Amino acid sequence: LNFPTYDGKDRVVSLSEKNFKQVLKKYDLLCLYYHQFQLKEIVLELVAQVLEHKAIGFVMVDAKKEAKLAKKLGFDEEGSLYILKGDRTIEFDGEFAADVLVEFLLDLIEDPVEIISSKLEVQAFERIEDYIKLIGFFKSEDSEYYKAFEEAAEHFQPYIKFFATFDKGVAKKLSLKMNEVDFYEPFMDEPIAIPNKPYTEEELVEFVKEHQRPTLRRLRPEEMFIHIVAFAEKSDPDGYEFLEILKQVARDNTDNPDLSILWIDPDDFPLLVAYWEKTFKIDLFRPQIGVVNVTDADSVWMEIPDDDDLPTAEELEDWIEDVLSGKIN
Amino acid sequence: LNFPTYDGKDRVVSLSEKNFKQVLKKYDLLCLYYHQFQLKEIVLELVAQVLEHKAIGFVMVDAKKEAKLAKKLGFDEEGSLYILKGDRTIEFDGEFAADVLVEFLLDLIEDPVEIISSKLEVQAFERIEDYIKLIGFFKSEDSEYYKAFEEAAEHFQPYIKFFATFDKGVAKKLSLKMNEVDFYEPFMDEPIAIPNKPYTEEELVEFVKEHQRPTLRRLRPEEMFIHIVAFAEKSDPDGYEFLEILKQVARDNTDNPDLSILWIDPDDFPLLVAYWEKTFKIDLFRPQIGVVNVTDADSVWMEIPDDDDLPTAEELEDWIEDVLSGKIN
Amino acid sequence: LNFPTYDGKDRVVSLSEKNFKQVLKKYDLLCLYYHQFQLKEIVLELVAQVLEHKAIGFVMVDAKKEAKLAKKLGFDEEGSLYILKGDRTIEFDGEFAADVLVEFLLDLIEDPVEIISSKLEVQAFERIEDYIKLIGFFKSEDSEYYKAFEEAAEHFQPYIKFFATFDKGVAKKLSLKMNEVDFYEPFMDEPIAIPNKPYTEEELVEFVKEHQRPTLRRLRPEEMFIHIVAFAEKSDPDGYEFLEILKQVARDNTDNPDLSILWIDPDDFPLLVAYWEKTFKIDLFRPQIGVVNVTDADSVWMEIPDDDDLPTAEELEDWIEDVLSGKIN
Amino acid sequence: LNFPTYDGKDRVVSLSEKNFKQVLKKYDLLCLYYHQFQLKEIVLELVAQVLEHKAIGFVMVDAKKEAKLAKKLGFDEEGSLYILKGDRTIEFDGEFAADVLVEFLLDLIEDPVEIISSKLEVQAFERIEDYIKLIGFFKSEDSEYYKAFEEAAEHFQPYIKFFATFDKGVAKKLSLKMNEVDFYEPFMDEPIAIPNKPYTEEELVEFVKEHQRPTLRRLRPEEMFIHIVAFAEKSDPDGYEFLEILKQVARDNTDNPDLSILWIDPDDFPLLVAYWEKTFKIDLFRPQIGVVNVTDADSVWMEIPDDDDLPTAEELEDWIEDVLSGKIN
Amino acid sequence: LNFPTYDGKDRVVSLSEKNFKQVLKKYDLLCLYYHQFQLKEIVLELVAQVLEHKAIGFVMVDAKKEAKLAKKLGFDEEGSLYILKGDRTIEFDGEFAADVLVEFLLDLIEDPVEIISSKLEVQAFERIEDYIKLIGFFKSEDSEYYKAFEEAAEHFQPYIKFFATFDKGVAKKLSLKMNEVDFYEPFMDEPIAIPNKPYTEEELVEFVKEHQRPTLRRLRPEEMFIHIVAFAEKSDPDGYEFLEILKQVARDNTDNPDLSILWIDPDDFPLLVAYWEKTFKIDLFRPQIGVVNVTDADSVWMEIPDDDDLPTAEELEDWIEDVLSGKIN
Amino acid sequence: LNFPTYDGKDRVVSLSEKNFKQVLKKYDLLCLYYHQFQLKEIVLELVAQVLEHKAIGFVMVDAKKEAKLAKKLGFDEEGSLYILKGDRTIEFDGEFAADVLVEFLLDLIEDPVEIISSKLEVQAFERIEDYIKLIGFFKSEDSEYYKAFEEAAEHFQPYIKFFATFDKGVAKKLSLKMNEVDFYEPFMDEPIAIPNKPYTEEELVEFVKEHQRPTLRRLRPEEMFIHIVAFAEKSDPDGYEFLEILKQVARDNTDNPDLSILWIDPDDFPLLVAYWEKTFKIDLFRPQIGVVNVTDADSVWMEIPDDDDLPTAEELEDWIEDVLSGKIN
Ligand SMILES: [Cl-]
Ligand SMILES: [Cl-]
Ligand SMILES: [Cl-]
Ligand SMILES: [Cl-]
Ligand SMILES: [Cl-]
Ligand SMILES: [Cl-]
Ligand SMILES: [Cl-]
Ligand SMILES: [Cl-]
Ligand SMILES: [Cl-]
Ligand SMILES: [Cl-]
Ligand SMILES: [Cl-]
Ligand SMILES: [Cl-]
Ligand SMILES: [Cl-]
Ligand SMILES: [Cl-]
Ligand SMILES: [Cl-]
Ligand SMILES: [Cl-]
Ligand SMILES: [Cl-]
Ligand SMILES: [Cl-]
Ligand SMILES: [Cl-]
Ligand SMILES: [Cl-]
Ligand SMILES: [Cl-]
Ligand SMILES: [Cl-]
Ligand SMILES: [Cl-]
Ligand SMILES: [Cl-]
Ligand SMILES: [Cl-]
Ligand SMILES: [Cl-]
Ligand SMILES: [Cl-]
Ligand SMILES: [Cl-]
Ligand SMILES: [Cl-]
Ligand SMILES: [Cl-]
Ligand SMILES: [Cl-]
Ligand SMILES: [Cl-]
Ligand SMILES: [Cl-]
Ligand SMILES: [Cl-]
Ligand SMILES: [Cl-]
Ligand SMILES: [Cl-]
Ligand SMILES: [Cl-]
Ligand SMILES: [Cl-]
Ligand SMILES: [Cl-]
Ligand SMILES: [Cl-]
Ligand SMILES: [Cl-]
Ligand SMILES: [Cl-]
Ligand SMILES: [Cl-]
Ligand SMILES: [Cl-]
Ligand SMILES: [Cl-]
Ligand SMILES: [Cl-]
Ligand SMILES: [Cl-]
Ligand SMILES: [Cl-]
Ligand SMILES: [Cl-]
Ligand SMILES: [Cl-]
Ligand SMILES: [Cl-]
Ligand SMILES: [Cl-]
Ligand SMILES: [Cl-]
Ligand SMILES: [Cl-]
Ligand SMILES: [Cl-]
Ligand SMILES: [Cl-]
Ligand SMILES: [Cl-]
Ligand SMILES: [Cl-]
Ligand SMILES: [Cl-]
Ligand SMILES: [Cl-]
Ligand SMILES: [Cl-]
Ligand SMILES: [Cl-]
Ligand SMILES: [Cl-]
Ligand SMILES: [Cl-]
Ligand SMILES: [Cl-]
Ligand SMILES: [Cl-]
Ligand SMILES: [Cl-]
Ligand SMILES: [Cl-]
Ligand SMILES: [Cl-]
Ligand SMILES: [Cl-]
Ligand SMILES: [Cl-]
Ligand SMILES: [Cl-]
Ligand SMILES: [Cl-]
Ligand SMILES: [Cl-]
Repeated sequence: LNFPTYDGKDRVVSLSEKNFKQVLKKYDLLCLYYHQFQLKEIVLELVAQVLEHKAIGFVMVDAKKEAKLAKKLGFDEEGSLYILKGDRTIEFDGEFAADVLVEFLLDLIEDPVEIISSKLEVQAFERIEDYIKLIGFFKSEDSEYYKAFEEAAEHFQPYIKFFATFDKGVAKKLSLKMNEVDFYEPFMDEPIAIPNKPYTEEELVEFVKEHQRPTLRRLRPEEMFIHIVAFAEKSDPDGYEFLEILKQVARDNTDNPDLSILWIDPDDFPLLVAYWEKTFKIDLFRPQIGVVNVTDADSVWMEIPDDDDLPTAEELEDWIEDVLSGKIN
Repeated sequence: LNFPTYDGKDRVVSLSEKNFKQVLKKYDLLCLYYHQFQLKEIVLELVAQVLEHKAIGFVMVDAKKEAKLAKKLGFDEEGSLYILKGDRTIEFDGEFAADVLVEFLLDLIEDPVEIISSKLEVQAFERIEDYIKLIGFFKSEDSEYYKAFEEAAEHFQPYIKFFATFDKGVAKKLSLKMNEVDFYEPFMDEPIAIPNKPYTEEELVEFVKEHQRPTLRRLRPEEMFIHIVAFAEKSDPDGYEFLEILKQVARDNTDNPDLSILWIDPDDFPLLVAYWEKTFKIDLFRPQIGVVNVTDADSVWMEIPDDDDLPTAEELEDWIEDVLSGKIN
Repeated sequence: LNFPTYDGKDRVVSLSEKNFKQVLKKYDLLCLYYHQFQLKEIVLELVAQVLEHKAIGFVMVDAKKEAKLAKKLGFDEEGSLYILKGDRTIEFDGEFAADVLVEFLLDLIEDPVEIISSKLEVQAFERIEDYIKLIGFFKSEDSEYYKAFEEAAEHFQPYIKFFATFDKGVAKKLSLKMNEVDFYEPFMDEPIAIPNKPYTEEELVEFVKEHQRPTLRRLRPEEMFIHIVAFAEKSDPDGYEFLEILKQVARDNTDNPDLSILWIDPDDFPLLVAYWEKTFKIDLFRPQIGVVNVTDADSVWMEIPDDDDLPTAEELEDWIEDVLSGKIN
Repeated sequence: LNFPTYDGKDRVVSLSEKNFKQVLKKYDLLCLYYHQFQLKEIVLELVAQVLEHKAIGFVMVDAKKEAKLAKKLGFDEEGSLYILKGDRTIEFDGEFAADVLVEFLLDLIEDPVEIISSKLEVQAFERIEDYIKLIGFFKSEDSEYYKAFEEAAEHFQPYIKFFATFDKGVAKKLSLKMNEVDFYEPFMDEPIAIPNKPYTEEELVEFVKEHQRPTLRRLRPEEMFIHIVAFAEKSDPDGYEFLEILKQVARDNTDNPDLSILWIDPDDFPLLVAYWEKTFKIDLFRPQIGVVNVTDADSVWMEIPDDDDLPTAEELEDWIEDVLSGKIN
Repeated sequence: LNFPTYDGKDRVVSLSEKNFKQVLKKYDLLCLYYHQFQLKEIVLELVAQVLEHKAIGFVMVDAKKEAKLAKKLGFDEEGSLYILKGDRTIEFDGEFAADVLVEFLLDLIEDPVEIISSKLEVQAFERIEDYIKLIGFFKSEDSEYYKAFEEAAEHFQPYIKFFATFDKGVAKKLSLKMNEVDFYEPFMDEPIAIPNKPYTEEELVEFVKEHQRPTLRRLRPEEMFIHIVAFAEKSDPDGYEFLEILKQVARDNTDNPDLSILWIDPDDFPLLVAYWEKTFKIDLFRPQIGVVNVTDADSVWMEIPDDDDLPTAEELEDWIEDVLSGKIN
Repeated sequence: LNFPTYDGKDRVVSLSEKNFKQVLKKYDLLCLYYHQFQLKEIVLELVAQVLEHKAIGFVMVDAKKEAKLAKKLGFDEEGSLYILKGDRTIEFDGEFAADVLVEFLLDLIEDPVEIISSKLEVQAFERIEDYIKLIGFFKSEDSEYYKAFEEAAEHFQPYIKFFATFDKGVAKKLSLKMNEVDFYEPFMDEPIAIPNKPYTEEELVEFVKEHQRPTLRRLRPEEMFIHIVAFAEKSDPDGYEFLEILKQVARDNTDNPDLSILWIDPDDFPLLVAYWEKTFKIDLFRPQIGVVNVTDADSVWMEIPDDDDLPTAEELEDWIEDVLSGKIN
């Protein structure tokens, strides 16, 4: 009923060789912790307790002990959590917290393609606009074209969402022809149809990698970790009004490939944004947009002194253009 | 740049008497931890480090030691975190996690009334529909009617959001007369104007307490902790389509006072929902709606076997009516 | 519109090493033909043409040439067709004919667990009685207990059909408790509940291997290749009446473990039964039951001279008992 | 013991004139192949080897050589197989495959009337519901009324099954009066008694030709080759549930003469259905129903996107009515 | 439209105990009158009528009756007006007149820190030179450094004006670094930066108390009540020219701590200056400067016989130096 | 030393006829009060006490008693205070308060022409810009042209300030020729030279009456009592910045005769502005500008919702133009 508390049972096992390959096929997902770190230990134990009847294994691989198995799997960063799913290895880069870890694993454990089989689900599909989506129409799950699409979906999981229908009426409402795949940029209503259908998996992966930096995109707690970053609380009328300005500049520079704004909602990342306030010396809980140096953590911020008089989209665009050309960094 | 890690400095001080009343006026907020609890200790230390230059004090009051001060402040639950703000005491009931705690404190530290002074902010105000809102039009901050509204806002902080304008043109767009206050239920576009303006604070608090259980409301990580609960992932086309059905039943029973649905998005509470799956023995990460016994944690769930054929709003309403009348518990 | 004819295009590729592991993950199924055999060549080419847009690869591995890859995969019988599905190897033992091969591959390519999500599907499930079935009730696809059941299903695919539901109402109609699995013998209405739920995969595989020889079972064109064999044309009133007698002896000796009758419908295997007529020197297109020596192909047949006076179930049972004890072989 | 393989002996003789009429009375059945066709050659040779001690002759008539004999017998389609039985000529239109050919010939070689002489056989007769049946009660084989019935049976062989009894007690259980004939439509329990008994052969043939297109009928591998076609796997709980819906619409429109649904089980025709998937661009291995143009191979399919929510019989009937009236083609 | 006249309604309530603490939090400001005084009664009633919809309470505490509450609040001078604001008590020492009282209360009721958020407001800030100002640059209202500054502002309210910005561009124009505070003496353009930023509240209060007696300062009707006093009508060319001489002597003795001139404009205090003319026996409505004994009200005045030949700044400075050394008193 | 309190002595005498004309020449000024009015009584008594050794008489003329003398002097409004100065009668229309009354009388009692005899006084003259000024250059006080100027000055006293010099060097710095008079509009640096010097008194009075409504003018407590009114606190950075915008619109429409803005500083009129807030239902203590109906007290106000983004002078001018043309009233 209330919140779970860790019961003391140690479920995070230590995985050796020979013991290795048995547990990879016992589970859907293998969670590997590569080696004062009682905080990460206890978060991992609580996630393992809460998910104990899911098809997820929790193991730890010591840097000095199972260096054999760590070399066998390619574990560079010590203190990092790696997820194995079949033949694939996923390094978790999100916040090492129980909520974020649970959400990440439950995203990874499901099939990479979500099937839409109802016309009433298409309206809901079209209104979900916060992430990159791909959707295709195939004859069935057995099709070689579905298989190529599913294999591409596995390559981007869980960061990019793939969808498919096998129904003519659903596909008609999505304006999809047979074996065609539409690509949806975030916060844009009109999809891009991938050229020269039907597609191999290499054709799908290459298209998605070209279009992986859209004009505006929303940070997620899973996928994270020169750089234009905008801060807007969607739950606040100020931040929401600013978000609508950012959406307007996104639809004006779909032609511009050198424009990629990362929108961070502070309500989605309250600890991270508060920590960044100490580094950037600015109030990031009111509307801001800046460019950050990846190395030196230097920053320059657009002047938004008055949240009752936010910049228009043209004023944002002019500041953006001065930054790419060279205003300051 | 990356995520904050706790540096070892102990900022959570132990607060005695005589030392007490000085620190209540040094800070905007006083965070009091009432007494194997290294998990809550380390979360509290990391929040204290991240917020160290905010006007927030972090203290701990031992149950056996400062039982004098604990009796002076009324600390019942040991292991609970209490927030002092001026004359007010707030027990934190959310998840004891760094993200949720930071967001709660930054919500509490700000002024309880958000001032809207721009017509472009009204459109954004009207689109924010996920929580109960109140908005009033007053002559200025000095008005006795604003003061009554601000004092009512302080009484419900941070669970219910209060807004005010001092501008005639903003108020005209909100259809607010002078000293009038509109009450917005979640997921309903049309506000309720509080009768017999101008209002005392007791008149505002009494109105809000009558209307505190609306037909549909969304759980928040701050405010939480017989009971109809619906589970819907808004980020998923299935969960979004179900959410739209729940919104439709909400607008059909605004007359019915015995109808209060609590919508929980599992993406907002991934640890809690996964833990509840073990208690309710049902997949709560796909659309579900049930009634839960507060004491015994018994539950009965509507049959939604096929997410490609969700119930219509009429079928939901009939199941709801059978539950209130007596179908099972 | 009419029947497909082979167009001349050679799609059955020759698979070498290094080229090997790429195509195993390009396809759902890999069809490997291990080396005057123009008949098997042309059947394989026509199946490859008809299924060319399914996720199925057709290759050939020469016994002398890719003896490296043939040793790598364990190909004993030359002239045999092996199906690779993930980590699994399936030797096709059925009739080398286009109909039987297509049906086998389309059975293998689908998910080994068929999900039942509708109460109207349970009635149809219960009426399907010609093969061994297993059905379980699990919380979701993510459950470790579903995963054990799915892994057991993969081990017996496509010879034994596995089913699952995630719905309480469906499970109630099947009389299934949570994580319980029911085992259905052919031509018996009442399932056997597998003891000591929840089950590991080794517990499921061991139960199924004990119960793999039921009292009566129907030969299939996929699964085939001391032995009591009964011949009955279900489409003929004579053969149907005899089939009903065989079903009656099956329900009388559920206790007897040394009783396993193989029913062959000649309309399902017209070429094979006609060929066996030349070996057994008896008309197998009218009701017959016999015991066949596996080595010497000797046989002894029950006297059924008059199909207007078929044996009763007691007369069949007495003949069966004389055969196990020792009447003749 | 295993499957037959063709031994090399050439039994398919070439038939000239003068040599012709001798072999027509040597055999029960004469199999005539009218002229890169090594596939049909080798299938015919294997059937001839397997059936070599049956009263069946296998000959080939070249289009250019014995054009005399081909004109004498009326051989239009080259590459077609014609069966001679007494005075009758049967063109085989099924799949040119060894299983289908063996089953066809063994159906044709037997007497066209199956005699039922046991009351226990009547129960089995009544449960066999998948094809059109006729059954009559006569005094004996010598009766002129049996002879008319037998001659009608020969005219429809092997596509329509004829049955007779000479026993009063059997006939009483079938509710047959002396010289009366009952006509059974597929999937309907209640027969139609042919009016104005006793019957001449022309009276029987004319009745059967009027009732040759029933409301629902199952395709057979023998008899095959505007058109409503339904696809349902009886071995699958989904396909079985759909089949039961099709049976329900059949019993609701026994009055409607313009309603004739052809049910194809894909497990009976796996190669043909897979080939049709490429022509109709739809998954025919899950429940579907469509109308197909005989000329252009155009098709329009009922929307069945969700096999957990199949159409009811009323929804099927409404779609059927829209198709006959004119929805699309 | 015209001037307000008192309507007769008695709003100045008498405040008892238990009734006390409720009204302190009902209002922003509590106006307490501590006990032939119909003049002060009627002024207080007119102010209470004019401000009746402001968050200001008007009460009276009788010296003999609520001597309990008067001892509880520390009311020494009878006939005095005390203002309560939160935890603070302010004795009004100005002229007991409706204009002065209204202006005082409206100064006290507002937030002690005025926020500057526009670059165009900085020019206006810099030109306002008649009073002591403090201005700081902080990250936000939530900052512990803003809180210390706000708490210091509350301690000096309304006599010393505090300002803050949260904007980098505004702060750059003010030459303010982060958490730095500048102190502006009256009639001097260049601020003093308070040393060793960031500041606690005790550090700010101690700095302001050292610098509370600047070289020249202008009397206000709020703040008033050995002593060098200068009289100059700024609205008169004579008085304005003299004021410019006084400003010039102020910039020449910023080093001299024993020099504090109080400038009184008679147009700001016409009743008080006219009354002082009877005590000092000199025309104070033309330029004068004198030193007044605080006890005995003795005075000695600089000889300014000819307002067409005012003293230069050097002549003023020499007279000032003779007075501090000892010329007369 | 402190503030004067009324001592009880009754100096406000009642003036009869025959007693009348003696006291008009005993005093410089005669203060006549024309008849529950204990407030005006006590203010008048305190002013009379404070000014008792000035050449000012304080009398009262009852409406019913000395109606003879009231008709002789032309006293319309009862409850009004009339000032006699020689042959002139001045009705006091200001706030009936001791400060305002003292300042008014001390303004009236002095000579209407202020003589400037020093070059250092000219700089101070030129910087005094808040009121209409006239300045002339004459040979001496004996000149007929000075006498005409002095007589015109007496006609406008004390509302319009007149100045004169008799010095060539002072006049050269003012750019004044002999007997020339310059007219200074408020807040404009450049004077208007009155045409066709030398002037009669009727020529001066007629010029001043044409130019008595300048583009911007500041309300005074003396002179007060369709109408554009602007509210700006000069002591506040917001109000000061707005005042500078109003000055800028004043210099852009010196051509426009139908533009006369009345600037009211609320710090100069705190009681009156607070009272007007109740009539105009707007916060007049922050920057506002409106047009007020003289009769109905209706008002329409420019939208200034955001004091961090005040209107520019062009936006003010456009709103002004819409008001004169007809936007609303
Ligand atoms: Cl895995
Ligand atoms: Cl956590
Ligand atoms: Cl899905
Ligand atoms: Cl689906
Ligand atoms: Cl599919
Ligand atoms: Cl499909
Ligand atoms: Cl692929
Ligand atoms: Cl995905
Ligand atoms: Cl298409
Ligand atoms: Cl960027
Ligand atoms: Cl970019
Ligand atoms: Cl902040
Ligand atoms: Cl704002
Ligand atoms: Cl506090
Ligand atoms: Cl945490
Ligand atoms: Cl605000
Ligand atoms: Cl605001
Ligand atoms: Cl305000
Ligand atoms: Cl306001
Ligand atoms: Cl209040
Ligand atoms: Cl709030
Ligand atoms: Cl109103
Ligand atoms: Cl509820
Ligand atoms: Cl409820
Ligand atoms: Cl689940
Ligand atoms: Cl779905
Ligand atoms: Cl594979
Ligand atoms: Cl074949
Ligand atoms: Cl399934
Ligand atoms: Cl399903
Ligand atoms: Cl599931
Ligand atoms: Cl589920
Ligand atoms: Cl497993
Ligand atoms: Cl299976
Ligand atoms: Cl259960
Ligand atoms: Cl056996
Ligand atoms: Cl056996
Ligand atoms: Cl028989
Ligand atoms: Cl023949
Ligand atoms: Cl074949
Ligand atoms: Cl027979
Ligand atoms: Cl018979
Ligand atoms: Cl007979
Ligand atoms: Cl007979
Ligand atoms: Cl006949
Ligand atoms: Cl027949
Ligand atoms: Cl009869
Ligand atoms: Cl048809
Ligand atoms: Cl039809
Ligand atoms: Cl398919
Ligand atoms: Cl207060
Ligand atoms: Cl007053
Ligand atoms: Cl402010
Ligand atoms: Cl501000
Ligand atoms: Cl702030
Ligand atoms: Cl800020
Ligand atoms: Cl502080
Ligand atoms: Cl202040
Ligand atoms: Cl700085
Ligand atoms: Cl002094
Ligand atoms: Cl001094
Ligand atoms: Cl006079
Ligand atoms: Cl007064
Ligand atoms: Cl003068
Ligand atoms: Cl002079
Ligand atoms: Cl003179
Ligand atoms: Cl002169
Ligand atoms: Cl004159
Ligand atoms: Cl004057
Ligand atoms: Cl001149
Ligand atoms: Cl005007
Ligand atoms: Cl005007
Ligand atoms: Cl106000
Ligand atoms: Cl401002």
